Amino acid sequence: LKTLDNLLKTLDNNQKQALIYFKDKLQDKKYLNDLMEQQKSFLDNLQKKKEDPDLQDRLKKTLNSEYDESQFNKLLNELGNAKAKQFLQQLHIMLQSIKDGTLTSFSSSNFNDLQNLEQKKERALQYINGKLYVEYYFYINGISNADNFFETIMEYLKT
Amino acid sequence: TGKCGPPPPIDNGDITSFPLSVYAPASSVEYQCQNLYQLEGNKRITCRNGQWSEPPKCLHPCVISREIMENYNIALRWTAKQKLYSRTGESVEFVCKRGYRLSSRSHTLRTTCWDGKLEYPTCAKR
Repeated sequence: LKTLDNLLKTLDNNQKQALIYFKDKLQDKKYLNDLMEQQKSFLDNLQKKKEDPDLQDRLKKTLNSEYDESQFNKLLNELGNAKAKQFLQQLHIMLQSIKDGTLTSFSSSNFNDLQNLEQKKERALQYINGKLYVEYYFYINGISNADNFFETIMEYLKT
Repeated sequence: TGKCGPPPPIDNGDITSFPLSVYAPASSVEYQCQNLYQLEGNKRITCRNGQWSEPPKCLHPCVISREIMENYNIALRWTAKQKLYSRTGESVEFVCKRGYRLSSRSHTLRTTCWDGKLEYPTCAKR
C-alpha cells in the first residue's frame, strides 16, 4: 500500500479525479462489447497474416473482464510515479477538452457527420472510455505490459 | 460599353442567381459548390469594364480508402467506420492498428484533405 500512497501524495485534484474516472469506467460492463470487437479484430489480423500462433491460441480463449483493486494498483506501481502522473494528467486534459468543446479533433472530418457539439462530445467520450477499458483489460490478460498500456493509451489521449 | 456577357462556368459549382445574358458595369454574381465540394477563391465576381474578375474553384472531397488503410496498418480515430468523405481544407485523424507503431514522420496521424488528395500515415509491426 506504501507505493500507492507515495503516488497519491504527488497527485493534484485534477489527477485524483481522472483516477476516479478511469477506475469507474473499468467497473462498467457496457464496454465489454468494445473489448470483444478489439479481441476479434486483433485475432483476425494475426490469423490472416499467419503470425504468432502462441498469441492467437491465447486470443481464442475468453479474456478476463473482472475488476480487481490489487491488479489496478499493480498497473500504477509498474508504471512508476512519473508515467502514472503523466497518464492521469493527460486524461484530465482530454476530458476537459471534451467538456469545454475545445478539443481540436472536433473540427476534423471524423466528426463531420454530426450536427451539434453535444453529439461530438458524446462520440469523443464514448470512444475514450472504450479505449481506457480495452487497454486496461489487454494488460490484465497479459497481451500487453505496463509500458505498452502507457504508450498506447497516450496515443488515444493526445489533444 | 463596360458590359459583360454570362459569368464563367466553374466545375462542380454554379452561380446563386439565374443566368442573364448581359450584365451592367460593377454588377456582381456569387458562386456555390456541389454538396461535398469546397469553394476556394473569392465567392463573388464583379464585371469590371467588360471583363469578369477571376472565378473561384470547387475542390473535390477526399474518399477515405478502406484498402489503403489496411495496407498501411492504420484506422480512422474516433470511429469504427472505414468509409469517410473528407472536405478540402478539413483534417482527417488516424490511429495505428493494434500491434503497430508509426513508421511515417510524427504528426502524420492528423492530415489535411486537398482536392481529392490525402497523405495516409504508415504503421509497422511493433
